[PDB]
This record gives sequence, C-alpha cells and structure tokens, in this order.
Amino acid sequence: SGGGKKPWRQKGTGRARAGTIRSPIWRGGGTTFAAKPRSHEQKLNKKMYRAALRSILAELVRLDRLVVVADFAVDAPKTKGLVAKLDTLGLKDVLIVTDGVDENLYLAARNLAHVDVRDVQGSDPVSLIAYDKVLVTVSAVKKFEELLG
Amino acid sequence: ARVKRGVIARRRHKKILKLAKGYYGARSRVFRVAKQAVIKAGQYAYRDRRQRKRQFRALWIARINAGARQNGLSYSRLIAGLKKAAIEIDRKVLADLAVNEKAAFTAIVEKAKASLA
RNA sequence: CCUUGUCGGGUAAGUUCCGACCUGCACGAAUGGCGUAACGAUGGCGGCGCUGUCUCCACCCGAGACUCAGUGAAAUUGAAAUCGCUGUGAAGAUGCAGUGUAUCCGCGGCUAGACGGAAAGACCCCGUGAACCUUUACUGUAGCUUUGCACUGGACUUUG
RNA sequence: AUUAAAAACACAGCACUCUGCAAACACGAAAGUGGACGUAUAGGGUGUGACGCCUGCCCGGUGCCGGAAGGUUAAUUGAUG
RNA sequence: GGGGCAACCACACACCGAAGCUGCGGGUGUCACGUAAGUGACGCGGUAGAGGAGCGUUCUGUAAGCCUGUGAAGGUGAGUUGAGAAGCUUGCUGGAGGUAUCAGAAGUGCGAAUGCUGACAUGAGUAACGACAAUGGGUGUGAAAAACACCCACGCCGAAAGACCAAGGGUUCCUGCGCAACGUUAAUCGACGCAGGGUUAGUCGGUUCCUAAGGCGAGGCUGAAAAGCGUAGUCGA
RNA sequence: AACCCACUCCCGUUGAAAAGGUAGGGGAUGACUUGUGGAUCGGAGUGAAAGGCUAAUCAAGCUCGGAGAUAGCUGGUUCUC
RNA sequence: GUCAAGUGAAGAAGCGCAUACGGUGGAUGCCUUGGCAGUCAGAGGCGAUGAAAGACGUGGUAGCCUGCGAAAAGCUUCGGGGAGUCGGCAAACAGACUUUGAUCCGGAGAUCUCUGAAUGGGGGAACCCACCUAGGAUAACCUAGGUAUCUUGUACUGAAUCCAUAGGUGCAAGAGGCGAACCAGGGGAACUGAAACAUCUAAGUACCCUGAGGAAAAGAAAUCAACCGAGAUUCCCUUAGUAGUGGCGAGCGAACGGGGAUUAGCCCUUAAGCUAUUUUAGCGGAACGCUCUGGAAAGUGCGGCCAUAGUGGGUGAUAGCCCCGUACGCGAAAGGAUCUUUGAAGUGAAAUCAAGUAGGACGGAGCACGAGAAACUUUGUCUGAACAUGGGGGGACCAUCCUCCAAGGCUAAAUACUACUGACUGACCGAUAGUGAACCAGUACCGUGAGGGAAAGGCGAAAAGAACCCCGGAGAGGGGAGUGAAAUAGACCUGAAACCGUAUGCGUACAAGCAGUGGGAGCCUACUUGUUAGGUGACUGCGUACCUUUUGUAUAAUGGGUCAGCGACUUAUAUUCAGUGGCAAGCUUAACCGUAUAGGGUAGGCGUAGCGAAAGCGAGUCUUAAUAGGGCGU
Repeated sequence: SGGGKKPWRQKGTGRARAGTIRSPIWRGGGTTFAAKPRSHEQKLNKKMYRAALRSILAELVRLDRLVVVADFAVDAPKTKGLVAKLDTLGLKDVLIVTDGVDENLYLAARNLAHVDVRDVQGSDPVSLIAYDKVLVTVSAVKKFEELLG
Repeated sequence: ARVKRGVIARRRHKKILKLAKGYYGARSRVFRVAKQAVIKAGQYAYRDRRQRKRQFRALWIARINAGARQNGLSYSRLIAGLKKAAIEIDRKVLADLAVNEKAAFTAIVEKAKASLA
C-alpha cells in the first residue's frame, strides 16, 4: 500500500540513496521474491505407476503382511459387529482391500480408530506400505491380473 | 515456512565471545571487534609453534657455551670434540647437565679434550 | 597587442588622472556620430577641514568568558596502553627500523598536525547519458497560400 | 523575494512599415470575445532614446515589393504502343 | 642499523643458520596391491573459477507413536566428544509443551550495502538558559520563598510596553480543589490538570431590500464524448 | 516624521531569526503605498526583461498513474571440509 | 651496644581482568479476538415510495464506540423458546416477569428531524426566505398536501399573417445518482527494445469518456473446401512458432485439417406484424469408575462401555464417555427466490423482400499482411448498376467448373468477473510477520489543497487488585503484614545483548606503539592438598586491524558509533546436455470425461532413411554432356 515518491532527494542530504518507502531493505516494505500460488504435480507414467504397484505387492507377500480370505461380509451397519469379526482373524489396524464396498461395510469403520476400507482402484502406493497388515479377498486377487497383469 | 534466525545466530555469537575473554576493554565484549581479535590470536598461535622451537634451541646453546668456557673450551670446539668421537647427545640434555649435574658435565668435557678437537 | 608609446601639468618621487600627438593590430555616423546646463546611495583622480585610520597603543565603563548552586544540547566516533628525530614505504608515519628523551592525573590559553568536521567535486575527462536553446543539420508538421471536384444557376458573347 | 541596484530595463521625443472596418493582429477544434461601442491627427509591429549641430557612399549576397514575355512545374485527363 | 674498532687481500678448518631434508607420531587424494583400501602400493601452497562430500534451522510424512508437571520450550553456567560445520550429559531460572530415526518441502544460515526500525553510549555534567526598561527590604502563607500575595521605596514605556473596532482563534475568561507531567531553574503561582459557573438587543453589527467587478445560467447557438460561450433571469460588498 | 524600500560597516552563521538586529541611508501628492473581493496556469501563464516569479520547490511546478522506466556504471552478496 | 656501604616489603588519587549479585532495556520462547489465498455454493445490484455517504440528537448520572430518529439502545403484530434482564470501553442507584411473548433470535408493518441526484428559489452541505390549496387558530399562527428541468404523449391555447405552424399553459408516464471487477463502442500516449535512431516495436497497452447486462457481444451461409465434401456462433487442446509478413532488421505471426465442451433455430419494431421446490429460527442427539502424585487430574494405575457421530472446540495440566457440539429428520404464522399452470403484456414461438445499394476513382483504416503481382471487408470526398433467364465468391488477371442469395429483423447453452455473502480447507502468517490497521486506523500527525500516512498485543485457575501498622508534604516511594501453587506473578508470562553500577580477589605512580601470542616469577581460593584445577600476569622474544577496489595499501584511498531484530540467484512456460529409472523398432498422450491422485482419451509429437533450391528419385542421390570424378548418406 503506497510508496511512490522519493523521500529525500538524490544528493545533498547525508542519508543513503533511497527511492521508495516500500522496499525489501526497509521496514514493512515487501518480500523480494514473493510466492504466488502454483501447482505441485509429477506425471510419472502409466506403465511406471504399475511397476511400482507390482513391486510393493511382491515384498508384501515375502514379509507375510498379506492375509487373503474367502469373503469379508458384514451384515448390519453397526461398528461393534465389525470389531468382533476382525477378532476372528486376529487383526487390528487393517487396510481392507475389496471390490464390493457396500454400504453395510462403508458405514462401519468410519469411526474405527485404525481400520480403513477401500476399493481396489482406490488403493494407492502409500496405504499399501502404511497400514501394517493388508486384508484382501479372493475377488481382489483376480482383478490385479486385469489391472497389472 | 518462514524461518526466523534469532536463536541460531545467538549460539554462534556466544561461541566467539567465550574464546575472546580476558581481553582489554572493547575487544572482549562487543562482537564486531572481538571477531578480529580471535582470528589474529589464532595466526599468532600458529606462527609461535615454530618459533617456540627456535627460542629454546638458542637457549640451550648459550648455556653450553657458558658452562664449557669455565672448563677450558668454546662451544664450537666442543661440538667438534664430541663428533670426532661418537657421543650423540642432544642440546636439551647437555643444558640440563650444565646446571644440575655439573660433575658429569666435566667428565664429558675432558673426553672432548682427549678427542683433541 | 607591442606599452609604464612619446610630450607637457600636478607630487620630494605618479604603471592611475588631466591636456595634446596620431604611427586607428581592432573608432565611425539612427546595433546612431560628436557636444551638453541640471540631476545620480554611479566609475576614476586632486585639495581644505578633520580625526586612535596610523607611528604605538595606554586607561576607564557595561554585557559575556572564569568560580558556586539548578537544568542540561550538538556535529563527530574501526579500536586504543594516542612522544621527538633520521631513514624506509602506493612515493609527506603517534603505531615499521635504528636511536634519543618522559613519574601518574587535571584546569585556563593558543591553533602547528591528526592529508581536522560538513557536502558520493562544480574545474577536467568519460557515458553509442538528460535537459533546454540556435540555425542554412535531417525528417516532418501548425498556420498561410495556388489550383481541381462538391455546395452551384441562365442570358448573350469571343475562342479551341 | 534570500551574495549583483548598475553604465542594465523604462521613458518623453524620432523614423520606418503594415491596417478602409465583418480591419491588420491575438486567444480560441468551433461559436464567439479583445481590439473598440474606437474609424488612418486612429490602431498593431520593429529599431533609436530629452536638447543642440548632423546622419556619407554600396542594390552584388539574403529578404520584401513590382512585372509578365519566355522557360521548367502538382494532382486531374489517358491519345498511342 | 647503533656502541665501538672487530677494515682489505690470499687461505684453512670448525660452528651457527628456514615452515628446506631426516627422525618419530597422526590424516587424507591417487593408483595398484595382497581381493581396486583385507592391505598395500606414491602425493597435498593457492585468487578467478570447475569438480566431490557434509552440518544445522523451520514445516510435512513415519505421529492417536515416543518423551514431560518427579517438570517441556527457552535463558544461563560447567564438563566432555569429533578434521570442521556441530553434537552430548548435567547445576540453577523457567512453568507447558517437545520430536529417535529416515525421507520430502524450502521466505534455509549476515559484520560491512554513507542498509532499515527500536535501545543505549562518546562528545559532556561541557556550551547555552532568548535583547544590557535595574531592583532592595518587610509581612504573610507553606513540608519547603530570589520568582507567590500585600506593604513601603526605587526604576521603565506614555503617537505605546495604554485603550478600542475588523479579521483570525475557539473557552485560553471567573471561582473552589490540586503541583506527577509543562514552564528552558524552584514553585504554595499559572494561558497547566479535575469540578462548577459565565455571554440577555425594534435602534450596535448580521440576516431581510438594491447593486460593482465577477460567477452560474433556462431556452439558444457550438462541439468526437466530456463540454465551451451566452440572452431572460438570480446570486455576489 | 508615520509609511513603503534595502546603499554601507560591524555583530550573528549549532543564529533570538531556513535572510534579522543596532547605527547610519533613498522616496515621501504620486509612473504613489495599501485593506477587502475577484480574473489569468504547466511547453501554460504573467513579466519597466533578471530566465525573474507561479505556496520556504522553477532553462518549464506539485501529486497520483504508465512503472519493480533504463543504467556496458558504483556499493553489497550470509554455514564447513 | 656505635657509623659506613649494599639491598628494597608494605602504601592506589584512581584505573585493568575474572567472578558474584543487581538496574536499564525489550529480544528469544510459547500463545492468539486478526489477516492471507483457495475449493464448493449462493446473488449479481441500490435510488424520486428519496439511495451510497454523513451532520446533529437520543441512556437515571459522564466522554467515546454500537444501535436508532422528536413515536429516538425503541412501538405494534404474527412465529421460534424459556428464567433471568437493563448494548460495548466500566460502579453504585432505581425497578420490570416466572414458569411464559420479559430480555433474546427470524418475518411483516408504523414513525423516519436537517444535509446529500436533492428536485419550491437561493446558498459557504448539515443554513436562510417562501408561496398555493383545503381546512383550523385572538392584531403573532398551525395542520394537511402540493410547487425542479428534460423527454415522450395529451388536452386547451394561438405570433408577425388570411388561414396555421412556431410559441405558451394544463395533465399522464418515464429518466437523472451511486457501486470493486467483468463486456461492447468513442478518443488514444510515452519511456523502453532495435546495444545510436527517424520506418517498426512498446501497443490499440496505460489512462480518459459513453452505454448496457447479470453476463455481454457474436450467430442460422451472397460461408469453407476441390471435383471429394463439410453446414450457425462462442470456448479449451493441437496443427505451428510452420506458410507468410518484416530498415527481410528487432520482431510480429495465420489458416486448412483433426480432438473436445455445449445441442434449438427461426423470421418482419419495418411492403402487410406476433417484436412445483428451496430459503431466511430452531429442536432431539449415544457412552466412566475407583487409585496415586499435585494448588488443581483430562495424566500414573486398574477395569468397563458407546459408535451411521474417534484427531473438533474448553473445562484450574494431556478427556470418544464433564460441558457445548458432531450423523438424520421435522420444517415455517409469514415473506423471498427458483421450476411449474396463469393472468395480461413484453420472454415471443411467429411472412415476403431490399437503390443512391453492389461496383468504380483518389485518401485512410481493419485483415498475421510496413504498395507490395495485392484478393477481401470497411467508409471521409466524388460517382454509379443486372432484376434472383440475374447476381458474388474460389488471394493480381482471364476463360471453364464448383458453391452460395447481399442491401430487414429475432434468439437459450457451453463463457468472463467478485465490492458482497455463507460453509470449508491449508507442508499459509504468528505481532519489525500477516491487511496501511489483532490495540477506538485511514485515526494521530504533515500539507492552502489533490494527497501522504504512523506507532501502539500477554497479571492469575479466579480480582482473591494488597484490611491493618511504621517513615513521608496531609504525598510520591518504601518496610512489614495478609491473598495466592508462586508477588524477583503487584497492576505486571519468560526476561537476553550493548550501557551503567556495588562488593570480593590479583596486577599497576622511571615507563614508549593494532594491546595479542611463546616462555614465565609470584600471589590467591579451592581439591588430599602442589603438575591434583581455577583466577590474575611483574619480566621478556616475535608482532604496522578487517572489508572493497586494484599492477601495489599499515596506508594520509573507500566504508563502518556499538547492540538486538529483519536484509539479496526465485518462479512459470518452452528446450539442450549429464546422473539415475520405465517400457523398447517402438515410446508417450494434451484438453476433456470419470464413484475424481485410479481408469479412459493415441488427435498430435519424437523416432525407424537419405540426397536435392525444387519437381522428383530412393540405400543411394545431387552437379554434370556424365555412366568419369567429387559432396552428403548408409
């Protein structure tokens, strides 16, 4: 705001040469390389995204962090019903990977502390390396052959 | 992420003003003078590690020279006397025997005279 | 210009002044030429009266300067434990080399030095710098002016 | 105005020249206003500067005024090839 | 260079003298070795500049983890460890937040720009205290009188240093209560703080009536648009 | 003499004062001085002409935009090995 | 018990160094009522029924903010709820209603002083002087309305002039002003680039006027393509930085063709016209107990429960279960808006057509296109056709083919913007940052004005904000005492550096200089008592600060009074080379769709083959009479 006249004449005053009150050397004058908003986005590839997804899905098997089940189906949208069903497999803090994400299963675990439910195309390369144990079904192991081959 | 540099500037100032204590007046308390007197007092401490070796060698020589005239030689004919023979003794431990162990020094000097140099 | 040209006057002595000579480097007639009474806070010389202007200063009266109580600035400043002399040295030394002198700390005076303080030197040069002025520099333009076509007609005539 | 009060600028007086009124001239995109509710004994411009005695020769250069005979010379026409 | 006599020529040995060389102890680049460092095997003053390898700060992930009222971040000492940037453990102050590890994202590190904004110094308890119209006693009040009030006596203006209208200012006028700040000193005093009070018009100045220069101007002409000029008119002492 | 102006000397220059003061000077019935109110403005006014004045600024004001004008030129550029 | 000679410890006016406490000062740390930029929705205007902006006035006392307007922190009604209340910077008086209409929130109305387009005439904005009409009122007034100019219309009226126009009155309807950006037109610079500068760039950009809308403009072929065809406009991605244009300089730069978003076309202002949901207020809203330390438990322990609501806020320290909230439904007396029926009228479904017109000649503009072989659109001056058996286009020009009906109109959607709202979100700020402004900020102040424009946060969990005593001027300030977890938390969290002091130790009054470094006597205080360590440093050898400019600076060359805060190689889009990765004679998509970081989308680009100015020919091709040589390529 403001700052458009020379305060004190070029030569003859005794103070150093200044031309604007609103300058980076001065008091509240202005940042000299100011940042306006801008995007942050790499572009990896289509093929390169899949080879990373196919490589974390190998060491997930070699470290026994992967539990394949026949079918995972809750019945009523109630959170204390799903807590008991994860007690059968012996698991807590689970990423649940399935393709039939149902409104019984999605309304549950929106309040569980460490349990997250996703689709097989919503699975990103962070959550497969976080969420210490992953729980896939026998439908989701098929669809990785349609996606990744 | 604005970083404000007011806390890691201070640690580097106190590290200078610790090495520069004991100095006169304004060289030990304000920083734009105490930085010059820390660099300058490091150059002198580099030169004087070499000059330490020259100020004792010139002190050992002038003590052998005084002690060996009282027996009947110079310094320079004594060193040729010991190296006609093979005695192989530093200046540091001759100038100990000149002051403290005076009777062992005289038993050295007579052997340089027997070496006849 | 050469030049304090040469000649006379005024002073004990006159590069200025007054009067003439004319050999005008480079006077000259409405960018006027030569005279001229009265007027100039106008330029230059000479004289009477008068005087601390001066030989050469002496003394007295007030307001500051000096001491005591109250209040209390400013420019300046890399840091100081801040002497002289003869050398050296980016070429004129409180600080280097040699050698003489000096017990520690104030107050009143004086200005030789600290290339003393104030001002990015104005003189001088540069910058394919800036301004504003000039003309017969170049390219244009306001304005003024010539001739076509409009607004714009008939009646006779000379003449292609 | 705040380092220059003059020998500078003014001036009464003198001459030259342009202007016949809807004037020359100036300010205005233009309407219009000054000139001037004046009318060549007036109004603009340029130089010299009361008074006295006077103001010499040169029309090649440049400018203005006068003259048209002849030369070149603009758009406009458009024969001919 | 000085004291002083360490002078010149030929000549001989001896000593002295650098960060040079050698000895001993560490470190590192290079190339090989003996596996390119299991280990060898040969080099290192440096500006402009080119190449290699690291520390720290703030925010995000890992972080509903881990540490902390038995005491966090900070501030302040002391010890100790690395070639270095720096790290680590503790004494006191402090009173609620902090971030192993490894990766990202950078407003990412100041002594200097006659740099910018607050604080404090030297000059220095130094110059000055605003016309060379002079004050001297007394009595009073008060915590305290050169400066306040009254008294007595001296001085100074008197075509102003006196009275009054116009501007302009805006409660400075008057009385109780006060004296931290202000006033170039002190103040009990004040044009200074807090609380009250205080301006009376037919005739004096305004408004109302009329106009000068000048302004605005219906209709009207002129102008790309804004707008310009101007008749009736109505404002302007 | 009031009044308007600024010729000389000294003092002042961190002044009492961003142009005064104390002594002396020039005009003082007019080409005078002055109070109130109006008119003329930025390549534009005014000017007895000095490039003078137009709000302590003038060989073309002041302010906000073009605009973070352009600078082969000065100054500065921050932790280790 | 004597002289002479030699030797020299004390003693500090004041200073130096180290430590220990203080004072000044306000940094660092932690914290926020304030900002900042986005995402997704709204709604895009207010005003002659008197606006945006203000002056003055209003409270039981007194200034200022916030509300209101002589009916003045309010009045009347409907609706919601529900026990305290009298706005904020802040005390003692006085009182109103309880269980409902008191505060308090939303809808509708009534009042609405004077200024301001300001509009009855004037003015120095918040002032003065008035009329007219109908009523009321006492030599003095009060109610209630009216009274501006311009447009259009509409009556009445009637000059020179016989008629009848100008002109003049009366009425009706409309407009005027303000607002950040957006859009279309009118007018339109310069600096700067070109290492100077006149063409050209900058640039039809800044600015200045005039219109209108919630968007505008533009639009339904006298259009483009080549003998194949495509059928309105607007916007994004490619063609392509390519053809062109250019003192052929700096530079400026298309189209054809592809891919997407969106999916309507109709015709006469003028032959003869039509132009059913959401929204402003609310309400319900689940689940915890003992035990330690502490001033105070949410923390240590030990168990249980909730869940379509577990990373919210705040409660005396770290809370899913203490408090307010968080996922779904109900709505709503009454208004508003949006889709509908609907009413009129405009929104407007809804008929031709085209004369000073096309073309032409000088002079200019716009086309990417700077008279250039210059087509085409424009219009300032001057001219001028055929009648859809005609016409005009296909980049000088001409014949042949193709393709469209000019001189009259109307149109949604994709699109641009934010002064104003509301939710939300942050690898955004954390009082020298973030708005100029967290604080009574466009204020104080500086200006004749336009205009410029600051500095200013924090006691505690809670005022429990210090009764009482002693010194003092009856004060200021202290010393106690009390509150508190803590007053060195006392009107204020922490509390650093420069600067100034007061104590304690050791050294300095015959000694010359960047004030340090190497050796080193002595003294001191501690520890086992001395290398156990720390503090002073007599004496003595070597020693002319730091930065910048430069062939060189101790330089008498530059700069710096010291401290604490801030203060300088960044971003975006294109492209080249290296490092490390994916697929590989092939690699990869941009817009845009999408349950949206996935998937689709291969248009386009780079490559797999060159030589030539070009046609062209191809592992070869160009030059040439070349098959010879030679250039480039495999």
